[PDB]
Amino acid sequence: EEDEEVLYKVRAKLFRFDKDAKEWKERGTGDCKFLKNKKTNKVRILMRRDKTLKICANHIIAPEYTLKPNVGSDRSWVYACTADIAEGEAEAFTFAIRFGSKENADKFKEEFEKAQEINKK
Amino acid sequence: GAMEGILDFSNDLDIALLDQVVSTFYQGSGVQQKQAQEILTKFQDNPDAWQKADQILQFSTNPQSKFIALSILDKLITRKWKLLPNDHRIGIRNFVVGMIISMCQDDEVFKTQKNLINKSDLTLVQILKQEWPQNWPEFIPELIGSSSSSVNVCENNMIVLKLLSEEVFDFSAEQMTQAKALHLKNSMSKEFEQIFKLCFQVLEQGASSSLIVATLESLLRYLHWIPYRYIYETNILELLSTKFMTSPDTRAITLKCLTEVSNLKIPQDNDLIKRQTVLFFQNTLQQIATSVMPVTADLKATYANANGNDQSFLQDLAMFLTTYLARNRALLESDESLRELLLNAHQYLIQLSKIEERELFKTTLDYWHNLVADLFYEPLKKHIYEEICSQLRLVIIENMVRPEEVLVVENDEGEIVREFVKESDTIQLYKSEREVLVYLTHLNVIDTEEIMISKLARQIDGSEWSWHNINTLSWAIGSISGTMSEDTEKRFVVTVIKDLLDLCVKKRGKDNKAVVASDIMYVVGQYPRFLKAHWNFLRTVILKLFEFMHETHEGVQDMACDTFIKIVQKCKYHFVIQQPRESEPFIQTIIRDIQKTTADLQPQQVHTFYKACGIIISEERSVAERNRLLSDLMQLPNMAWDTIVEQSTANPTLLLDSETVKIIANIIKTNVAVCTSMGADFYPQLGHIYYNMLQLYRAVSSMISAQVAAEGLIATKTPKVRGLRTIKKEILKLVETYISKARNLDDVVKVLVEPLLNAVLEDYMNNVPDARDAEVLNCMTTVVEKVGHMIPQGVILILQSVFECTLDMINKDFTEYPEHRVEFYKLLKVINEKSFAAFLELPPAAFKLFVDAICWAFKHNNRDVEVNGLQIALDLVKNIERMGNVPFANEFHKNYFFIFVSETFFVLTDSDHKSGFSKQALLLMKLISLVYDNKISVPLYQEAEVPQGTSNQVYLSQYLANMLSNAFPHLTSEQIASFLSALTKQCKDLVVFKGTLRDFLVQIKEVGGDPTDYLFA
Amino acid sequence: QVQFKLVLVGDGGTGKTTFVKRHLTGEFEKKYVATLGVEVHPLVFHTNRGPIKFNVWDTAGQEKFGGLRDGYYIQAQCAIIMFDVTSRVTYKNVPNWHRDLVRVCENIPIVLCGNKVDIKDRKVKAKSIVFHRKKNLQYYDISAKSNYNFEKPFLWLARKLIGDPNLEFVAMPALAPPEVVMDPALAAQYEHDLEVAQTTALPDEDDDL
Ligand SMILES: *[C@H](CC(=O)O)[C@H](C)[C@@H](O)/C=C/C(=C\[C@H](C)C/C=C/C(C)=C/[C@@H](C)C(=O)[C@@H](C)[C@H](O)[C@@H](C)C/C(C)=C/C(=O)O)CC
Ligand SMILES: Nc1nc2c(ncn2[C@@H]2O[C@H](COP(=O)(O)OP(=O)(O)NP(=O)(O)O)[C@@H](O)[C@H]2O)c(=O)[nH]1
Ligand SMILES: [Cl-]
Ligand SMILES: [Cl-]
Ligand SMILES: [Cl-]
Ligand SMILES: [Cl-]
Ligand SMILES: [Mg+2]
Repeated sequence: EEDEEVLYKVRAKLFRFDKDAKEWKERGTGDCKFLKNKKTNKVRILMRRDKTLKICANHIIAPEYTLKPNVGSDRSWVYACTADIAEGEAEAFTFAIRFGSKENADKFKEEFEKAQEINKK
Repeated sequence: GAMEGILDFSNDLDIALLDQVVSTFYQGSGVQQKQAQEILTKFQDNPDAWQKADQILQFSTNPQSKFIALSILDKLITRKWKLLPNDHRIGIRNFVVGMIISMCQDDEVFKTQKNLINKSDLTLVQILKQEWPQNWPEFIPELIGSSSSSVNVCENNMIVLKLLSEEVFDFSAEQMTQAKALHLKNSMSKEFEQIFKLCFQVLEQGASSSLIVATLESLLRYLHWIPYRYIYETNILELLSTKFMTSPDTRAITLKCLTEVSNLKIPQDNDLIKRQTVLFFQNTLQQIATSVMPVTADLKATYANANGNDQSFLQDLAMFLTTYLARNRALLESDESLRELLLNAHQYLIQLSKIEERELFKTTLDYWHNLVADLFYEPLKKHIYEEICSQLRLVIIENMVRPEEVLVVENDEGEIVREFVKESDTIQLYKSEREVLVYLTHLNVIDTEEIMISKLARQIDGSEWSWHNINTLSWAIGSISGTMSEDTEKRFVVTVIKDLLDLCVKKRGKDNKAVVASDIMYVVGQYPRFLKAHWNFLRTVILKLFEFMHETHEGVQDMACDTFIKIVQKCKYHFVIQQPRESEPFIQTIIRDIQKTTADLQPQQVHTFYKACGIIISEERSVAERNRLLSDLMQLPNMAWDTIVEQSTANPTLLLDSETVKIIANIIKTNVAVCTSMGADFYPQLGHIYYNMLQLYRAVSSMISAQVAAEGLIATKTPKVRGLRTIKKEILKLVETYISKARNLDDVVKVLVEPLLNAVLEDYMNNVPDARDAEVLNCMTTVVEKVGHMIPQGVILILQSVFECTLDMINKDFTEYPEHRVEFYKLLKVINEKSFAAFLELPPAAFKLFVDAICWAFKHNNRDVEVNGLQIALDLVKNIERMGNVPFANEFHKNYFFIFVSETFFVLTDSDHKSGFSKQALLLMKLISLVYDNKISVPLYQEAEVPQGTSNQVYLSQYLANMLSNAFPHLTSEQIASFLSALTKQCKDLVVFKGTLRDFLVQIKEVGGDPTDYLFA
Repeated sequence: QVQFKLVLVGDGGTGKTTFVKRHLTGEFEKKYVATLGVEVHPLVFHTNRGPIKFNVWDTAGQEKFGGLRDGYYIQAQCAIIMFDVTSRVTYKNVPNWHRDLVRVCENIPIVLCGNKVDIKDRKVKAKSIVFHRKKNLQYYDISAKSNYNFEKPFLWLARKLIGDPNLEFVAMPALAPPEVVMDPALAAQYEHDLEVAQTTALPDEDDDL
């Protein structure tokens, strides 16, 4: 993360959908950062768990992604990610990310979409 | 697969295969490891697997295989030993003894297979518990004799003896009957003279050895129970406190032994014995000082370095010094020649108290509490410790943990922010630290003030300035409130506040300002006596807190709200009166500007603010004036409410706005907050909103139902429906809160109850399970608790509406609808207490469900439910007994007496409800005593089942013997008869009755329990 | 590599498996499914002294599901003893677990953990928890649910095992993630998968995060 600019940082709880069960499972709580690589100009989400500092999200903010609401929340987004490497080899997930307030959630979407435009350049 | 071969007992056991399965489990990974685990458990659990143990021990090349063989034998010995033919018992004893001898006589095996030899030793001890001394009388003499033939065997014998002592004295209470425990304790006691002789000889003849260490480990266990003469009438104390403190390998265990020596029961008025107690302490401290470290050593640094066993040693030293001194420091306080020893031991404790290790600090702090609490009372003692206490003041003042009130903390990036969560695990630590510092302040108020005031001078002039240093000092200053006289305190507090304000002027930037603000808020909130005597100051503090309610720093803002209510809780009188030179009581000033003051607060903070105002208003005892203040306080929520009631009555659709739902919730929450502090005084405000609030409850209930109908059960998860249910929950909370505090119960019944029941009961009954609020049950519990005796028909209505439908939600498993489960049994409990007649009015089928529900509660492992179930059962039995010889009571006993007896026995004996033992025993004793005292007026048996004249006593014994015979078929008839005879005889003596139950619970876990155990007395 | 066998013991229902799962995946399992014998999971932490791997043997606390019992402890290099601060019997049993453990593992670092401190009605008072003192166990209040002190048992054990009192957890290096597109053929099933995810409510919507 030495070669990266922090465009945005927000406290968040990340979930992944377990389709075999039929439930959301927490993956981590901590600072979710949008990081722009200064050499390549590509923007990624990188999120680490509090205390252990383990990566729970590491993926490019792909222009193809779309943030959708969850039925139970006015302060969360759900989206399909096709290449997250937090746990090792690239893997597809359906993520949900929840924030401390609706205001933070709405700011995340705005920043997410700005980052998508950067990645289109 | 191939590994499963060992499970086929129709073929010879392939020991090589077993060793492979075992190796795969312990040393493998993933799927293969998991499969091997499953196979080994199945192998171990085969009731014939013990028959393979000998073969495994002889032919296996895997020590873990042999360990598992021994575990199989352990299970057999502990549960089925007396089921075996006698030759199998002899054979097993012989090959266990022989394996132990064989492994001890081979030096390489003795060195490298400690785990296996220890397991073998424990397995031997299990056999001793069954066989010794009655069928193994020479075990101890032969062990003692064998000790001289081999140093390995001697060492191993010390391990066997340690384990035997543990199993007999330390761990027998749960595992043996009272009678068997006494037998084994008496047996060990009778042969201990010869055991000690061996131990002492070994200790005399060696200095530092694995044999010496094992011997000392055994001694540690003996010290739990042996007579003090073995320690004081031999030379053993000299050896422990000199020789064995010098070598580090024996030092650790010797120190632990000396700690337990300090706990021996010892004659109180024997000068010789006192001299010996002083001498071993003197010797031990001399050895520490010469062989380990001098009194000046930096133990904080040593501990932090964490070399070898230093942390454990310093822990054990703290335990030794605190244990000994708490009991014996008086022995060292009067003789001038012992003063240096006394003060040196305490100086080591001072050094230990500087170590950074919270759990060790709690241990030393407990000691300091013991000391300072004694010095506070005992004439002529505090002067002895004046230098120790002065050092301790510095230690505590420098290591004060953050109080729960201080809501700011430094993050990893060096910024001062609001805490993420409460530091719950330092609550007790802070209280303990405060306790000690308060005593220390009392012991020398001049020293304490001088230390604090000079430390503050060093913060101001910058020499010692740091957040850490100003914080710990400020926390210390706040923590000693109450120690000084009002007059002395007045001067102290003035000096402190002037200096904190000076410090603030000098320190710039939001981080610095947040730290110093937090410290000033903490201190001022801790000195309400000062605030009460200084109105201009108090007024100015409050105005400053209002300024902080507009802080962008959320930690300072939140702390200002908490500090406001903390001050108001203690100083409220001064806000309600008109102070000299003020134009109005300050409560008027607060209320008039409440919109501006609270504009930047979050809703819950606004509610706290209103709650504080309520505290002040309840100081006004003139009713007209108090009601006027309440009306003034509630002006803004009432005006918002009035406009919403106008709109919502016009349009049920306008309530569908999420913004409006949030507004309503916050209005009701504001009412809850004020009602919480005003209680009975809140009634006029409740009356203003009551009828429209219940109409709103109905309207919101209709919206919730419509949404579930249109969208499915998933609607209950949506923000909109959760918001609507919040309105219902807060309305219920408001009514519960008021009724819980109401003083006019006639008005509660005549005005509040009928409309409440009308609004909430049918709605609860007629919603689907997932839309029912457990808060309804909670509200009804309080209604019944406070006015149940006045509303018999209302209580019947409550049961009709909530009983069967709630029971059906919670009677399919123990986990679904956890809040309903808990509130349901609280409700049944209070109805059974306050309005039992409601249960008498139930149709018989519903009364049967009530009994079913009670027994269902028994079977919960959740304590909130289980405890209430057992209490309802006991209360119900009492309620029935109070009715006397009447048809309802007679029918109750005929229908349900044996149901309660059998269900109580079931949870007593299933090993899954151990938490409820005491209350289960109480219930069973009540039931048995009903028959013992002939309080049941009709036969419990149907006629022709037994001869016509047969007593309920005879029938109860017959019923119970048959029940136990069928439920526990491995018990003998005499075990059952003897148990029941004792239990029934003991049904007026709870402690003895419980002992008999515990003995039964032991015997059911094994075969061949002695029926004479139930004669224990 | 640098890997240590850790055995986790304590009464049934105390939160042993939930605690491990939290560390393994980040999740909080609300259901109580009793462990059968033992479950073994590797668990890696990144430290300033390099990675440390714990092979966590999460044992069954229910007597009826105990399996090999003390057989699981053989060659353990460290341990956690768990109880539940809302259940007094679980603290009463701590000396029994400790006894069985140290008979097999005579000189290992052991942390005692009082779990479920998130629950309002605490029953084992802080002042009562003193068993660890004479046995030289570290002690922490923890909650697997709130994550209160959740990292502390592993940090302390790592420090003891590596022999470095200043060891700290450090941020694992974060490799640049790949650029990928969804393949068109899958897009139809992704629509279905996302609909199910969107219409399954997130748990604990009243929590701060
Ligand atoms: C930073 C200030 C800065 O930047 O300069 C800090 C964090 C402040 O913002 C916070 C201050 C707080 C409380 C103050 C203590 C409130 C001040 C009260 C005050 C000055 C009252 C006056 C009326 C006095 O009474 C003065 C004259 C008197 O000297 C006081 C200080 C001592 C008394 C009462 C002496 C006596 O004999 O009675 C945050 C809560
Ligand atoms: N409130 C709360 N619940 C917890 C916490 N930790 C675990 N639980 C809950 O406690 C229950 C039992 O947890 P589990 O991990 O299965 O316990 P265990 O000690 O592994 N049981 P066993 O020894 O039978 O395998 C689960 O319902 C789980 O959600 C906690 O910190 N707080
Ligand atoms: Cl072994
Ligand atoms: Cl003697
Ligand atoms: Cl007052
Ligand atoms: Cl018999
Ligand atoms: Mg488990």
